[PDB]
Amino acid sequence: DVNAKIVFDNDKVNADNVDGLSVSEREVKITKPGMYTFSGTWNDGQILVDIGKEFEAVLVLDGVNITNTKSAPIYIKSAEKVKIELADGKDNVLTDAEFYEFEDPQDNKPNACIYSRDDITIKGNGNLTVNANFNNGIGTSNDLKITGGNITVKAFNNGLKGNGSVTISGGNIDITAGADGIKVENTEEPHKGYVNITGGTIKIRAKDDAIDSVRSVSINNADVKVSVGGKDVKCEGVLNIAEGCLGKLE
Ligand SMILES: [Ca+2]
Ligand SMILES: [Ca+2]
Ligand SMILES: [Ca+2]
Repeated sequence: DVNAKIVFDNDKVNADNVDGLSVSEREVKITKPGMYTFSGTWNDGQILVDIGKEFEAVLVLDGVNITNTKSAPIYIKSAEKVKIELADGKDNVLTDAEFYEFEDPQDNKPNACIYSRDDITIKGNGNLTVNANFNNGIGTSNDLKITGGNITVKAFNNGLKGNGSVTISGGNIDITAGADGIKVENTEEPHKGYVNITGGTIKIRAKDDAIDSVRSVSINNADVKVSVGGKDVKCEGVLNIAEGCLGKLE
């Protein structure tokens, strides 16, 4: 596995020469499994991960500020799973474009500031601010898991979108969304279509629903406070919500 360091200096990039890693004008492209540690400010770019469905990568955000004037700061085209680690004590900021440009205009992905076609896990005790101006904040077509982090999401559309599922087991999470705070869609795959919150401190301000899930919502051992225009929890399936967990944002 690779263990590479990438340092941004506004309009310069200093990267280890390693297998499968390339740097182009507005792109850092990862094609081999391993760990990739990012730091510094990048004026305009995308971290593109395309390593195959049988391989994993860790992106360590070690004090990075990435803006992308055309698209998503992080786009995972393929992976078994990508873990995004928020380094302790570091401030990370990701800012995407108001309107995405799709080089092939028949594409409509990526459609979130952090977008993945595959499982994504966010972890660590560091800080992350996601400024999502186009559509969703953190999105995946499969499973989103957050196990830690001081995470702030500002999204034009949905805050966290995990088509398969969304799991939050830790972290201090602050979501502002123009649609749903947390949204899940999958109707078919066994034991998907759920939102499972088992820890953390969560604040959701949503114009529509705080949590919009298809088959299940479970909340326990967590502090979830919401202020919404729609429902605190919208779910066609089952609700298993421990008392004293879900309340009003003051
Ligand atoms: Ca997939
Ligand atoms: Ca999965
Ligand atoms: Ca909704």
